[PDB]
Amino acid sequence: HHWGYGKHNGPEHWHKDFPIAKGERQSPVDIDTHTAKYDPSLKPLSVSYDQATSLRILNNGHAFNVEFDDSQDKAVLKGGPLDGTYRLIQFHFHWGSLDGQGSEHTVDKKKYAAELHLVHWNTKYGDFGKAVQQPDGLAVLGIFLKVGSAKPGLQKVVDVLDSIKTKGKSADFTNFDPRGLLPESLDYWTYPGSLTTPPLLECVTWIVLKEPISVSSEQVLKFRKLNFNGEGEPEELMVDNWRPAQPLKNRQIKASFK
Ligand SMILES: NS(=O)(=O)c1ccc(Nc2ncnc(Cl)c2[N+](=O)[O-])cc1
Ligand SMILES: [Zn+2]
Repeated sequence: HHWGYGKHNGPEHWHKDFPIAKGERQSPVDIDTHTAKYDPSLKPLSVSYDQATSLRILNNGHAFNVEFDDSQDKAVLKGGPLDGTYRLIQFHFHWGSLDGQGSEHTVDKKKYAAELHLVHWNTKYGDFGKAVQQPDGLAVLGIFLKVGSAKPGLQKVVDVLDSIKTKGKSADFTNFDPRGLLPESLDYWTYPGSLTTPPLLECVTWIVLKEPISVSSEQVLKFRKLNFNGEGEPEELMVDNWRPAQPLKNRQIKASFK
């Protein structure tokens, strides 16, 4: 009976195995755009993905991860609200059973169809496992998806999904360029938060882009054909794998833009 997204094991049950679920800096949150203060001391975000080396893609029974070789100084995030240098390790998405829901962060209570999380760890901690034990260990770049025009840079991911339908399947996935998933503008909101799945560690500087990317109805439909279950088990569609907004408590969301 491990955690997941259903009635019996979904977000509202997680605190029993993971008591930090009811912590002081949990994610995601609603971003109230009127209350986020513009901070002229914030820097432009620096996203340097030209040398990113993807290795594999994995269905882990909760989402799919595109994993990167983070053994060398390649794909890094810096500037913005960050001190120092954070190295890309993986990305994944959260999405809905319908276009009206699926994101984890919301914007003035608006839910997007999906949300992409590019996950990076602070190089001052040597690796991801050590980094997740620190309050400034991770920087997650969140990008909203809406349904409209197709995103050509996503199609390579969409096409491999039918090869990792069920929990525990993986496939080599080299030469994928995550620059093709970024919107034009790097305007963002930032706040201190946590992982949005167990173990729900309070180790993340969240950077949430204001500009969503558009994906087609056919692309998001293929996300929804994934399975939470493993091969030879009764089919449970991988949909609604998002955590709802959590209490903001004693936090300020900052805006990089007027
Ligand atoms: N949804 S989120 O907040 O972006 C988020 C949530 C959980 C994780 N967990 C991990 N991510 C990468 N590798 C490992 Cl090895 C783990 N892990 O902890 O298993 C990463 C990102
Ligand atoms: Zn995530």
